[PDB]
Amino acid sequence: TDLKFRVVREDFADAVAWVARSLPTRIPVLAGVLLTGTDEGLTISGFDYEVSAEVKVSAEIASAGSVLVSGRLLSDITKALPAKPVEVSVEGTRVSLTCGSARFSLPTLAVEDYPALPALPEETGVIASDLFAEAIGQVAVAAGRDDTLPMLTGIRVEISGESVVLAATDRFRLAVRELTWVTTAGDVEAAVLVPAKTLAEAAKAGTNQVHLALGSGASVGKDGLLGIRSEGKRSTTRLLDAEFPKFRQLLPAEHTAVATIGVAELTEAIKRVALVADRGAQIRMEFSDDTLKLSAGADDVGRAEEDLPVDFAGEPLTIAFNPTYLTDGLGSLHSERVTFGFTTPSRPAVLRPAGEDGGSGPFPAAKTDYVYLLMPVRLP
Amino acid sequence: TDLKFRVVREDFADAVAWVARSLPTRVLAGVLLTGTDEGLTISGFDYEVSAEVKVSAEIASAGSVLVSGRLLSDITKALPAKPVEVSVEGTRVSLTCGSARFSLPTLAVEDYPALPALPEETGVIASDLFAEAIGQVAVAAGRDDTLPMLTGIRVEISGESVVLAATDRFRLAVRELTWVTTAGDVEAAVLVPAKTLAEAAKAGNQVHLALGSGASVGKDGLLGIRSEGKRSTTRLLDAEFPKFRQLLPAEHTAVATIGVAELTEAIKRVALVADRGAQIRMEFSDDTLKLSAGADDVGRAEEDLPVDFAGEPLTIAFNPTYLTDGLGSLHSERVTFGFTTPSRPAVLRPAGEDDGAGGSGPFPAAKTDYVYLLMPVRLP
Amino acid sequence: VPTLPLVPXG
Amino acid sequence: VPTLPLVPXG
Ligand code: NA
Repeated sequence: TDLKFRVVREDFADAVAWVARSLPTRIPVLAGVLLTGTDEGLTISGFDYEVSAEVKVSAEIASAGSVLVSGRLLSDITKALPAKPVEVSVEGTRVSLTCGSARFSLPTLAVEDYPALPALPEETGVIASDLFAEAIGQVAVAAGRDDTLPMLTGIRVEISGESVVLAATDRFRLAVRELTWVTTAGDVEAAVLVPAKTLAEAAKAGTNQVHLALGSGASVGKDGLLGIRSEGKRSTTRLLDAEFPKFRQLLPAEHTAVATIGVAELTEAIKRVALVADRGAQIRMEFSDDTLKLSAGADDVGRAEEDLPVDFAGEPLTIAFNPTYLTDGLGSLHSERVTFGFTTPSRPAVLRPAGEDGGSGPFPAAKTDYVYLLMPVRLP
Repeated sequence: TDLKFRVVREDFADAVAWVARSLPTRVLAGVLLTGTDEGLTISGFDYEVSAEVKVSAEIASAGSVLVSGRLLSDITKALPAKPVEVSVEGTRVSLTCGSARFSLPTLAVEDYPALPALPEETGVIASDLFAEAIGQVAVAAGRDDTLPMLTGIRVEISGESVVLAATDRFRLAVRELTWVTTAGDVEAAVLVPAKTLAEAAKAGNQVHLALGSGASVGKDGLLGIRSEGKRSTTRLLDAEFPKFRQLLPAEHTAVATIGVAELTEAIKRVALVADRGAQIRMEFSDDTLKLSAGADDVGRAEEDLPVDFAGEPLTIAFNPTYLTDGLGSLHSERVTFGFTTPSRPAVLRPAGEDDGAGGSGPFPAAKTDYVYLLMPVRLP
Repeated sequence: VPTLPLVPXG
Repeated sequence: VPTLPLVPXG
């Protein structure tokens, strides 16, 4: 039966855009978008064996059916349609799309090799969408981006009943975000690894609570799939089958020096001094008294140094960092102040968000939901 | 004697960014800071383009110094909202502004060419007019150095009348305007590098153009441009511009008038399916314009638009980008097209309030201050 | 893709 | 450019 429907332009264009996000760059049928008109409305879906996205939109179905059409072209067309209802009609091998005085005739793709969407696993728990986007955004910045070390390209998701912990690392920084969710099924104790680029994109797209589907019982993760369910939206992501490194042991129990300072002021001053850093390699940080002196430079390009007042306890310390790793971390705190936890110039520094608010030390590690652990670079 | 001055940071960064805008890609890298009686002079040069700006500055010690252009610009952009002290020592230049401190190496001033003197002033034009008219014709200039004569904007002066023209062999843009002559009526023509001039014009007081006076016009081989505190020069092209005037049709066998925004949006919509964006088809007949593009392998598109049309039905095709370039350079609510055959140039001009209708024609060409002449492509 | 009848130039 | 003391990983 030939599909035929009318739909509101904004509803259609949004949904198609959303699906076309997780659509592959280039088997050519996989970049197709599937339109199915049902008794309830229009389903718009895309799948590429790794990631699937399905959205349900209101529509006036004059004639039920389905059709596969090129995903990119459909997205481009729908973004540029005028302020008029959209009417879609399949007639033979063509799909016709009319909107006001505009008429598009597109070839239909072949279904005979178009794979059915995977079923989502059973529900595991529910997170408010704004929290989910923040946490995922925070840890994703530390994820590795090199497919030759696949374990690093995932976000580690560990579940302990009502507690969820997200972690990511690329060997130079480690991001760890703890949060609370409401479990839906039974109380659950498992860990899973999810492709970070995918998961960060889904979270960043937005939702208005997010239902995560990893399964339940002791069978959590057995489908090898992360399902994400939202109002009118369903998506799946293939889990990563790779052992994640043991990161928790890297979080120091105490520090020999700590430092507290405004995020915005530090970030601005870093960027300013780093302008003269050779190939953006390193920025130097000297802590002493109530002063932090940043410095950077190169032989043939020039030198820079800048002073900032700081809340600093412990013995004077000079430690160096990759400026970008550093501002990446600062930028992901989402707080006014940052607290640095140090030991030596050769050992990881702890960045935690501070709130509005002594002695010689050593200093107990603060308890926070979020931490960014940054490896220093060697001073020349 | 070593240069040392305090300067307002906004004024300084603005000046540097203007000079650095006209800076060579790869010793001429540096910009020249010079402290005088009146204040601080900032300049750059690359044998082709010169740019010099004067800014107020508490000079504390006279001198001058050559410092890296891109670096000085980046640093000055990043400075805090505090005054900037600059001081020269040895082969280093120091720059402090509040808490931040910079030390750049100086470059060898010995080999740095002096800025050429600007020619005698020829005329004066309002800034907004100058920016509009250059912007309007620059869109048609050639961008390929194998045909140097096409990479210029032709500037023909006859008394108070200035004609601007540019072409890339596919479209031709001509803009007439009137200015004030400062040294008696002159009759000459020069060819100025399009890209340079368009950048100068894109950068509100008044614009004084200097090419010399009397019969010595263009003899310096330089275009001087002066506004308050700003001086710049551009080497002229000694390439021979083709005769363009004879290309403007005296009459048309068909004329069409339509809204610019409505047509531009419909073109960009329809051309979404066009192969390589090679062409869009325009069918005029009766009271309707039908645009169409694409083929049945990727997809077809068409769209009808109400048009004010006179003459026999006509189907003509264009490069859609060349077409929207022309439409977007008209700056009027409506466009009037003047046609002859499908394989001869089409005139695009701002519609007047008379434009719209009836008659079989032929139709005499309108007198307008602006015209964009576009070569069609052949229909298949 | 003809050119404008520029002389010379086409 | 030392790495984090991840075990394994460095
Ligand atoms: Na005709």
